[PDB]
Amino acid sequence: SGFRKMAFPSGKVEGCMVQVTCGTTTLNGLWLDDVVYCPRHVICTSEDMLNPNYEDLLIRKSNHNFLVQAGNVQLRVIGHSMQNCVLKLKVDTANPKTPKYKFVRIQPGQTFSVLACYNGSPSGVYQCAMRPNFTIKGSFLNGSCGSVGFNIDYDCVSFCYMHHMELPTGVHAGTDLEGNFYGPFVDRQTAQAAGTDTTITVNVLAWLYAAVINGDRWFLNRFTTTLNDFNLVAMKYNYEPLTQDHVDILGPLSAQTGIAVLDMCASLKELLQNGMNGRTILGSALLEDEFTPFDVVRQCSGVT
Amino acid sequence: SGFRKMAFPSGKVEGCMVQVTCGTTTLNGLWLDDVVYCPRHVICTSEDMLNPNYEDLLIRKSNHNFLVQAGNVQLRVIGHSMQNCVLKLKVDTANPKTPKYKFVRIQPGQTFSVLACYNGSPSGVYQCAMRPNFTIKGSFLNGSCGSVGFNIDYDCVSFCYMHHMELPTGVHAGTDLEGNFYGPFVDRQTAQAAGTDTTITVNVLAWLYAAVINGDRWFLNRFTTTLNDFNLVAMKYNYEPLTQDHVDILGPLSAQTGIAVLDMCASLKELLQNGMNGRTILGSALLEDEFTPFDVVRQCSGVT
Ligand SMILES: CC(=O)Nc1cnccc1C
Ligand SMILES: CC(=O)Nc1cnccc1C
Repeated sequence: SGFRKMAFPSGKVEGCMVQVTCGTTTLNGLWLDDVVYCPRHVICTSEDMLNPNYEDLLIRKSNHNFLVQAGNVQLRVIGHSMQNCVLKLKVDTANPKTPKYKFVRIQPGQTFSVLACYNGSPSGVYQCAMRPNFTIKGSFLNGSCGSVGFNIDYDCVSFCYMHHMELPTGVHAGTDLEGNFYGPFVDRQTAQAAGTDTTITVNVLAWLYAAVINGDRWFLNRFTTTLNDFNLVAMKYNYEPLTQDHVDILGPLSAQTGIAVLDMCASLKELLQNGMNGRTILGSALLEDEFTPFDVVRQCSGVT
Repeated sequence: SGFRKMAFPSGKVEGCMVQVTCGTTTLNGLWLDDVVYCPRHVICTSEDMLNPNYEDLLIRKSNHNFLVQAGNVQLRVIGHSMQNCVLKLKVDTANPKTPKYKFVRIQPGQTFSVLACYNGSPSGVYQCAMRPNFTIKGSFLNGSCGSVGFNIDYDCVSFCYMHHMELPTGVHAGTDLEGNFYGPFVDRQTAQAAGTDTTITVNVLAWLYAAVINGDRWFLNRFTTTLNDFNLVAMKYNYEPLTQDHVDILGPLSAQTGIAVLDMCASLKELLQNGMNGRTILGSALLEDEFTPFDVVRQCSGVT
């Protein structure tokens, strides 16, 4: 019992983290096989970042201008290409610690572990979600770019995020490992305002199921609702619409707890309309939306 | 920018996790050099746990009754002793992945990363604190016992916690790596009620400093207070007393932000008396007390 914001174990990903230096810019790279992945803005001065032409900036760079370091050993760079907003540096040595991995582009509402790195050295690991506005609310200083977001399925690391940008609002934008930004964000020091950070309704429900499973039941009410009726209230509260798909996804938690998804929705409805009145749920004063249904099942069942 | 509940990278500790089986009981062990540490209740049936005599239970156990597995390779057990509430199984092979490590007994209010394991396999990593009632609010199922709590100082893992007990209230008790329980808890399925879970006042202040540093300033007020005056209010709100030591510990955050500790206290005072009024601080509706001043400095500065 007890329910905690839980990152995947970082070990497998620690073994992939290198330091990438181009001129005076140092950030983090992901070393998988004989490729090192890093943000392409490693080639930018902070001045460049105002209006960078990455193809043009790149012409002035050779393999030997990319200094790649794993621990205190330098990797030889034998090739470089730009894929979207990432650089792929071909090194002459396949990472001996390469885990089984995939590159996956996650949907808004999907959670993942971030291994925050500085100079290719891990500082910590936290759990995030891809927000519906395709931002993430990370913890990232200067030098944290190239820090990656991942899921582990038993022994296979699915890389879903590379850290690129702080927005003027101190939220975060980055890419999948093909270099494509989540959302409409760009690797440029320009006006970039996030849209509405809506609450991930299915995640809140998953977490209400987690709460019931761990003995926090005070918010279970006598009401049910409909998808359409619940959704009117969701809209009003900047909650994502709930789909039949979300309901199906919650089925196993519905099954285990014997609370119909729509009854739980009616509980969530009342929590929205009526607030917490100073009570907590799993030690939170707000409705947590950074546990997926899969996160809840995993943590409630003890998958490894 | 952005501030996140951040565990240390788990890699170094993943490399230490083994499966300990005694008869029908399987839980987690910590393999450091040629010793495997696990809770002594590995030798108990759930029936034993009602009133176990561990010395007597132990007499009926030999080295070969302790089945230790690292990945899918069995370790040969060549000795066993009981130290307080842990077993130390001497194995014939020193863990090749033994990191630099210490055993440290932490104080209430100290935070640490937990690597939750099942059958010696890591499932996740979260950040906890030793509560003032010497419980922790973990996430632990059956088979999670022997999961450890740690800090990393650069490359040296300080092991501070081994998981032992769920209390009937679904909070957690365990030992340091010398087998001594935090608090008055015992490895017995008996009535064990925790005392007052008071808020770690210095940790809340550290986190209010973190918030100011990350642009959440709305709660900064025009008031100051005294230790004695603040403490009257702390008492009333089940907050730990604030000591001059706590003030000194917060000095560097005081320095960096230019907010005197006592002014921040006067801010905290008002937050207690007046609540959040539906506002959040670093995306929390309650005052977070599981970041230490050292946690805040680390995460705000980017130590690795
Ligand atoms: C270009 C950029 O945004 N770099 C960055 C990323 N994350 C956190 C802080 C910073 C300065
Ligand atoms: C003896 C004991 O308390 N075992 C345990 C520990 N942590 C979580 C769940 C359980 C059943």
